[PDB]
Amino acid sequence: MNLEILDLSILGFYSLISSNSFESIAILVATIMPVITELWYNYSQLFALLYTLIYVGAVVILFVFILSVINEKEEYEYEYSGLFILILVLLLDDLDDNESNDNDYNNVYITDYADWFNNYNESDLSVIGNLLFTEYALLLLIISFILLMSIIGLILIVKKD
Amino acid sequence: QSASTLTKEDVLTRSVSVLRGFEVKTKDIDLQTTFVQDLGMDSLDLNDALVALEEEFDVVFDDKTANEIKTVGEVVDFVLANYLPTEQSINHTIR
Amino acid sequence: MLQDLFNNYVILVGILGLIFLGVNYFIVESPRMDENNGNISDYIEKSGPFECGFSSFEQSHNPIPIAFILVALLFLPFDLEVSSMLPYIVSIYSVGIYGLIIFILFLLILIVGFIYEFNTKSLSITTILHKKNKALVKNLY
Amino acid sequence: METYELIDSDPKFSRVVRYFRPSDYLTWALGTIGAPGLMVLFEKIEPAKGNTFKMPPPSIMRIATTIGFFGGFYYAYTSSTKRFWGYSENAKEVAKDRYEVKKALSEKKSPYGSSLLNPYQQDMSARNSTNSQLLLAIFPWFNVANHQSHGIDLRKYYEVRDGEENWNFTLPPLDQVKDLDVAQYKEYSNYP
Amino acid sequence: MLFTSLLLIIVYGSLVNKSHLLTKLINRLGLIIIIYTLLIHLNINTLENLSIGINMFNNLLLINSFNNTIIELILIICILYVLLISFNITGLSIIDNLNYSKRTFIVIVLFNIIGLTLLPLVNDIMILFIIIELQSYSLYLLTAIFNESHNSTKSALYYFIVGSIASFIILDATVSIYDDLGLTNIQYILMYIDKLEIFDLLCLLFGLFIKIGLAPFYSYSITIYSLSPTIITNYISLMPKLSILTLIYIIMHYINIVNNTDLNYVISFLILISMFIGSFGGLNVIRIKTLLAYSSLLNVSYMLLAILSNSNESIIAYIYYIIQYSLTHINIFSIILVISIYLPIMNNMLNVMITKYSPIEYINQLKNLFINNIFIAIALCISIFSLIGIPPLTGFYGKYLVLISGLNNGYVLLSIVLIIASSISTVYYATILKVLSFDTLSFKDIISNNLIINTSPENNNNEIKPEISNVISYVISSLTLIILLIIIQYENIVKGAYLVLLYNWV
Amino acid sequence: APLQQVGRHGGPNKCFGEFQRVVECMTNAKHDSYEPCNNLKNDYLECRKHKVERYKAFLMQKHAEELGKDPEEIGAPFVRKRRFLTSKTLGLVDGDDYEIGVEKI
Amino acid sequence: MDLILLMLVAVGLNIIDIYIMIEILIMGCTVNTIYSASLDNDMIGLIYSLIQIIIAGVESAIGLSILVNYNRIRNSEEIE
Amino acid sequence: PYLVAFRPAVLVFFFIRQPIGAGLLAGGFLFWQADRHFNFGIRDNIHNFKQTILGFPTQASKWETFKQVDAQKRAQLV
Amino acid sequence: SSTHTNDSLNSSNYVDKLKDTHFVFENDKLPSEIPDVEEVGATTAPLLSAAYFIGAKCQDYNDDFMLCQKEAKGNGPIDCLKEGRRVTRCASGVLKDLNTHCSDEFRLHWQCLSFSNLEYKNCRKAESLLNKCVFEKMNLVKKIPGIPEDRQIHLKQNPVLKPVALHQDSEVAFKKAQNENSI
Ligand SMILES: CCCCCCCCCCCCCCCCCC(=O)OC[C@H](COP(=O)(O)OCCN)OC(=O)CCCCCCCCCCCCCCCCC
Ligand SMILES: CCCCCCCCCCCCCCCCCC(=O)OC[C@H](COP(=O)(O)OCCN)OC(=O)CCCCCCCCCCCCCCCCC
Ligand SMILES: CCCCCCCCCCCCCCCCCC(=O)OC[C@H](COP(=O)(O)OCCN)OC(=O)CCCCCCCCCCCCCCCCC
Repeated sequence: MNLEILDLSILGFYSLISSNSFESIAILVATIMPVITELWYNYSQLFALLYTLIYVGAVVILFVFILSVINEKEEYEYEYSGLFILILVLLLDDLDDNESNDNDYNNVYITDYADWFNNYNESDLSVIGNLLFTEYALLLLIISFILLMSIIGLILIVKKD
Repeated sequence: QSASTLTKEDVLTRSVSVLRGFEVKTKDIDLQTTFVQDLGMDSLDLNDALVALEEEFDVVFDDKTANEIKTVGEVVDFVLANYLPTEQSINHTIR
Repeated sequence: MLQDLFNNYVILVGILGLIFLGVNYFIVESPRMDENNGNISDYIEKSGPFECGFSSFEQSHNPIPIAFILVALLFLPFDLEVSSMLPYIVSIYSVGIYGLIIFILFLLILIVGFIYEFNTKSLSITTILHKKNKALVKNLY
Repeated sequence: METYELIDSDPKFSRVVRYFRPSDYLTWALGTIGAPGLMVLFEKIEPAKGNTFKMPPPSIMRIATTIGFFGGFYYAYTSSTKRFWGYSENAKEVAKDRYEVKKALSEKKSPYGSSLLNPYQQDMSARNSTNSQLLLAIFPWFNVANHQSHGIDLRKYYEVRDGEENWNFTLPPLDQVKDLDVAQYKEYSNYP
Repeated sequence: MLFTSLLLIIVYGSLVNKSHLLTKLINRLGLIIIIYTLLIHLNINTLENLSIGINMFNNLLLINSFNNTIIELILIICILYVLLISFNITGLSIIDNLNYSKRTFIVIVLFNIIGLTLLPLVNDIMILFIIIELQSYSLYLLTAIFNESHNSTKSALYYFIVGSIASFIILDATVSIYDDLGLTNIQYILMYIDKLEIFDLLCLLFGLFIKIGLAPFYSYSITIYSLSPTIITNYISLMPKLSILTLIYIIMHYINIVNNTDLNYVISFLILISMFIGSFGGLNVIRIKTLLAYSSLLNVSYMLLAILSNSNESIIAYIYYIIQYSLTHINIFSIILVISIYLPIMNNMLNVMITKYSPIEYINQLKNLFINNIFIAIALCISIFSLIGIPPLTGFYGKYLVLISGLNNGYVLLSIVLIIASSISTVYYATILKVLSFDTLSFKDIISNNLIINTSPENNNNEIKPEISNVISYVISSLTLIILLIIIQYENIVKGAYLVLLYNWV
Repeated sequence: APLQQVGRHGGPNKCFGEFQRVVECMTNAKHDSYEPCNNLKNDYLECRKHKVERYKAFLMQKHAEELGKDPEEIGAPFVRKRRFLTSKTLGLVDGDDYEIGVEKI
Repeated sequence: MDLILLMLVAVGLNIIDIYIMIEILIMGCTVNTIYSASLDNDMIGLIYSLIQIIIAGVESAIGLSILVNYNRIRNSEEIE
Repeated sequence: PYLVAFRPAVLVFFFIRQPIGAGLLAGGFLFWQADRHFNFGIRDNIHNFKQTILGFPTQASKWETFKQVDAQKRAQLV
Repeated sequence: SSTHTNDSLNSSNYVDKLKDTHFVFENDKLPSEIPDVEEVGATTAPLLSAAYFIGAKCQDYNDDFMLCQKEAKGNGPIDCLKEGRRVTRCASGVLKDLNTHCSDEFRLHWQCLSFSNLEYKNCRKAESLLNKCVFEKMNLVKKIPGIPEDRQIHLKQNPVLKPVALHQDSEVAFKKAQNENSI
């Protein structure tokens, strides 16, 4: 019983009914959490933790910006919607969940055959660091160049003087 | 966006409706209708009408204007010249 | 590496948190057993906000100026810098001297932004009010 | 197309600087003093403020010289690089390069020199640094490693050219020269 | 040279005291840096050596003769732009001090120049995403450099959101290609050009089409260019098109290997709509920068017809058109900044508000320029007649070469439409000329002691004081005569375009 | 030549060999056109997605359905729960059907 | 349900809600990259995935700063 | 793995706050789980209808191609 | 490295549930044209204890099998079946000898490894007794290639890293050999 379906259905229901900005940043948290958990199992545990390390810090900075901008607008603005139409919209979106139309690729399972040739076994993060600092060191240096531009960019935009 | 959308006829029409909710002497109100004589308003009755007119158009008469206004037409002229829409939040305009 | 034991712990932790709330909801005596002031949803004098005794203006959705907003924004580029050091942590030996130099040059670029922040004084707390002494001068004729 | 002999497709940083001609230092010096001169020239063309000439402050002159110092060196570095690539007349550089390589070969030493980088890193470093001088105007990147991917054959250093008979250099076979790929994989084919 | 000198300028600017004079002198330092960068690039990069194409930095970047020409153009046009902020444009402190107020002006420009030059050189989908964001972020910062301006910050907010969506589309296209093939290097992808979904590259072009204001995504570009200051609009409306169009030509060069007819029709459909909006859009407008934004959209459509054809004549057409349009773009905005000194001073109906950021904001503010400055008015007239396409100006040959590539490749519908669009756009082009000169004979016997230039004090009443500074006037004079006298050296310049090869060889 | 298809341990993965043979064929001077390398390109794409092999499995399953063959009679035995990879299923001589320990290795 | 542009309703009616939408959209591309890289056993795709996370974080900081200054300008009299 | 611990709390708090809204979502979730678990084939039919109406190669379309080939190959042999 | 794959057992059953993993068995043996071989029956701990003894005894067969793989040009699994069976029999012979000549010393070593996280540094006392017994009865010596003979870590007198908890059986056996063998 894939419980990931139920969690996404609940998340999608609140996306259509979210009114204030606080409910929107809560939607973002309710989006990263299914991504991290579904990454923690199945595909990649490494990037599930990397998503938590980086995006959670961004969420707090996002949240503290909301406290400086909320201006009573959505605390009294009315919304109409309707319970019946919201469920109908979510039901129709539930009907089609096939992102690809290659039936053979989606219905036939495959296996891999492991080999003992790799006596030197290390984590994927070490291999990423091996290539990032040697093969693609230019990308790493340009990324630091972009980070430098952001630091200068933030100061000039925000600082009054 | 932030600009007046009033007209002399609409302002006069709503000014008459507000003034007809009081115990004025005459229901025939035009630009030249005076508060003191035609409407029979005293000191406090006139100030009640002025504040009531403030609530309708979301404007605030200054002290000098309110202490010297005589006719309804002067009220209409003040509303046209000074009315502005209230500034909205950042989300209302750019979204 | 088997993580079935870990999964059971995570399940228990989630259930454990609900036990604390469930116990508190089922242990407290009913309002009728207490002074019987009714449900909390009606006791508005209790469910209202706390303002040290005196009620004040209700500013729940008013804007809140933040004097460290630039420090908050500068956190994100520096957080990415620290995160980008993770690949070098577990690959320090394999990259050898070449990766060490690349890792130093990576930090030598971000140190320019660190120097820029030091000179621009962008880390200081911003204040609306300023305290300046005024020299008293006499316009003698 | 004016083409000359290829010396080194990825010359080392020290090799490029050593092979500087007297004109290369001359262009380096002109770049160093040109940038302060341009600030003087710009003020003469149109003063920064007012209508009369005003010398730029010494603080501007100091930073302008530093900018010109790196600008002049980069220009000189590019000019010397083309001689290794063969895009420019390099008969002086060919003769000097051949003498150094033959001397290293006679000593059973690699002309490229010993390296701290393993076989993968030496190849990786060459890929990053090769032809990087084409973007030297955008951002710097230099060959500061002793790799073996220089786009030349050491066999061409065995043939004797004019003016080299008196060098009296004896050249052993390449398989007996240390720190060469053809003389490392003796026991294992995957380990040097 | 750029990267090393940028770091020195960043540290130096934060150390010295905050003043308008130091900022202007630092701007001149940035001018020297770009000039030194041009000299270094010309010393090592030649057209003949780069004809084959040379890989760099583990094949992440690939430079050829086609790419090298645009890089040289980018450096040259950036030099002419820095002259605006490195020297006086009007000679008046109340007007010129805006350019000297922000110290990070020269720093942000140097950041963007690095992005602009490297973008056509990208040879990997990973570095493509990195560089396109490096260029995009620098444009957002420059749009928001005047953080005390409500319109500047609003435009940057609009620019950030639209560009971020385009970046997502670009990232989504590259990720989809990686999923199909598993490769990130473009040359490796070219091995499977016949086995990957070629419409995924159309998704990549859609993201690039947004960043150049192509229809139907034109609306944000017109709004941003009109609200942004004239000194900022002059840069952000031209520089992104120099690099992205060059990259689009390379991508379309790879797409034409499989020659997907459906791909061409979709791009033709967008070009057709852009010519309609570009021509009819500017007919009813009152702002000069709004008019130029529609003019920018129309001219990009003309270049895209050459790009879509992607033949030998297209290389000649695109290289010539992009060079001459940039010179015309600089000349027009240079004149607009200068002529602000002839604005009358009030001493009111319509309650017109003019700010220091955009002193020239309406087309009718150019009235009586024929009387105020006859040489500047003719220089503007030559530039406008070039945009129209009147021969033998530079603009005619640009449209002449574009028509050659379009009709040779069978784009009969687009060629006829582009000529109808040219005639429609001539209406609003002629309106600028009408405002300048059509009332000269009635206002010749008029008195104007209330102009902005009249507020400038005299030195000694005997010095012949020029109304315009030496540098900006000389640039206008040089660019105007190059546009006018292109027939003298037209044959040799096209011969230079003959030698610009994109893997043609033989 | 940049590295592509690198395994999780720094070496070539399963499909690098297919990719390497494609590059060698395309960059070989003896070839006049890229037609001889077409078969090598299909193998590399088959290595990653196995789309043709999955299609072959689709036909075999569909063909057996019309013949009335039971899937459990011509298929391969499988276990869905890792804790039930018992020693009886593994065929051990004294194999029991009690569940195996998979909590902590 | 996607072709009728249903996602335009799921996005809230605030400027910061547009920012959240962009972060989710970019995050979807990164998840897809991790999905392809993990199946292929390709660390190059994981290098791409890490770059996309770092670059997207830079984009959020720049956009927030513009939005912070935009909100500052309206409440900038500060006469008190 | 954080959703594992969070899921009991959010689900309980969902029904406590919106019991009817949560019931419809949970009921819809369970219905499509029963359809897939009991092999009722409701979702498969919708997927087949979508592929047929949008021009996609369908399960029956792929099988018909095999039948045409099989008929052709058999005729060639005989 | 605990990265999830499609080639072996993953970290938890939740990964199996998301992947819908089927643990598939095959009931068919190798075809009769391929000669049958006796598979090695040693588990992880005995194999790690005898790793250097298999290498010393079967070095030429290990190299020949691996040289067959490289020279097969992608057809390694099929072509090198003959070379594979030589390694399996040679490796089995080493384990058979260890169970007939050094069973007490062999079992003491790999039971220490099971007691100490299968780390070589934590079972030096048991390994030294095993190494001495194998040399005196099989003429096989543990050797670590690429380093000088005296700089081998297993022969180091005072290692920096030592086991936290002593193995009592190893301690008793080591003392029984110190006093008796070295009088
Ligand atoms: C983790 C255990 C402890 C937390 C359990 C709390 C359960 C509440 C629902 C959790 C979020 C599920 C997904 C919904 C997205 C966010 C929508 C939201 O705004 O919160 C729902 C909450 C319900 O109250 P309601 O009145 O119905 O909504 C307002 C109607 N105008 O309306 C509210 O605004 C109240 C918000 C309270 C603070 C919630 C902050 C977000 C919590 C996220 C943590 C869990 C991560 C997501 C897990 C489920 C993913 C689908
Ligand atoms: C002998 C020399 C000949 C030289 C000229 C040759 C061309 C002649 C063209 C003839 C057609 C235009 C002349 C007649 C149009 C009159 C327009 C008009 O009367 O009103 C506009 C009309 C709406 O009507 P309304 O605004 O209510 O006016 C009151 C009418 N009783 O609005 C409409 O309904 C018009 C239809 C909607 C707009 C359609 C636009 C689609 C494209 C039209 C073609 C443009 C092609 C441009 C190609 C380059 C750009 C791509
Ligand atoms: C289980 C239910 C699942 C339902 C999934 C779809 C949800 C509802 C969406 C409405 C369907 C429209 C989209 C259909 C797919 C896109 C069109 C397409 O690709 O063609 C498919 C359809 C049949 O294709 P067919 O020829 O039979 O087979 C292909 C052979 N090569 O060819 C068609 O004729 C489809 C209809 C397309 C023509 C009408 C739409 C275009 C004209 C109106 C445009 C309105 C919007 C304009 C927006 C323009 C923006 C630039």
